[PDB]
Amino acid sequence: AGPEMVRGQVFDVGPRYTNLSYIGEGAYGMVCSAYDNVNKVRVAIKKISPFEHQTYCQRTLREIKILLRFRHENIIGINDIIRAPTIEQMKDVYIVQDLMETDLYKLLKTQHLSNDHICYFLYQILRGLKYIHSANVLHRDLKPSNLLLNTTCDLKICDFGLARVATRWYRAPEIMLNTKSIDIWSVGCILAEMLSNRPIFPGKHYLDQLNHILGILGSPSQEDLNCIINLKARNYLLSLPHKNKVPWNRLFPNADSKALDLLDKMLTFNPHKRIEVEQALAHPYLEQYYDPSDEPIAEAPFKFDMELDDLPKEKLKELIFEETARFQPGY
Ligand SMILES: O=c1cc(N2CCc3n[nH]c(-c4ccncc4)c3C2)cc[nH]1
Repeated sequence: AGPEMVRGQVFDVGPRYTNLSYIGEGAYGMVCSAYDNVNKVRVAIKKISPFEHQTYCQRTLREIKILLRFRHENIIGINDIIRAPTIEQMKDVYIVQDLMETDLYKLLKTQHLSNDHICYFLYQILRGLKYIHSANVLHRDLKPSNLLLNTTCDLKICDFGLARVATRWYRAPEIMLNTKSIDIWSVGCILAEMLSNRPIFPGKHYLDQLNHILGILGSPSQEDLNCIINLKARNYLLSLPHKNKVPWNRLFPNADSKALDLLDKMLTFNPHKRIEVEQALAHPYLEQYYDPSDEPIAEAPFKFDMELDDLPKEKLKELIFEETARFQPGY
């Protein structure tokens, strides 16, 4: 027979994983679902080809190391990793993970959410984020397609390729004008998107991203623009005419007033004044779900043993080969 082929990509994951079906592709690689003949369930398999680029090698190693350390209901795990028997033959890495039903991006394209479901999904996002932040880790790329959902509305955060120890539509202003507050801004954008089924700040480019933000928040104050900022971005913001602030209730007239109060606190221009994860979980909007006795935190802060940014890609490939050795049948 041979290895299965999907949308031009070889998925060399047999004999254990068969009956492959395409899910999607993006900067993370290509994801298929497959039948696991050992556990007798369908799983997700992500194929990555990172070895030609130092940056892609860093991302692959960071994701593996973080996801194999983390253990939380609202965070995707890694169940298995497939790669070649020798480092010379290793060109691709297959990360096997729990298969979910859909992601929030696809769900929001076809479904109107009830207030109770928006509240429940926001709670799960924040519960997972509380764990990530408690480990001194930033996700850095929270968006609807990175939030996975199963048939019983369990939510898991995935894609830790850009995660670090503490689409541009979900990027915080401080990222564009230059911490944990960058993830809170992304969560605020996702909340706004759940309230209206449309992105709140759909910029076509960086200047347009700034214009969409100021279009709702209004012109930034002197305090908002006093810190370290890119000179070009500061000059651009100063060259703009005054913009009025749009009240949240005008943008989301049918939303729960408590949801808009929390939205206001997450979508704060100044990161020093933006609400933190624990305070967001304790907000009255989340009162029905908030359960501090059932919101685990990391046992210790996450730490990489080596300076990964400094390592040549050949060294990173050896570390990836070493990290994945434990999954080799038979180790
Ligand atoms: O890193 C990553 C990992 C990703 N996935 C692999 C894990 C997973 N389980 N279920 C799904 C799924 C996604 C969409 N519709 C149905 C199921 C995925 C998607 C995606 C982006 N980035």
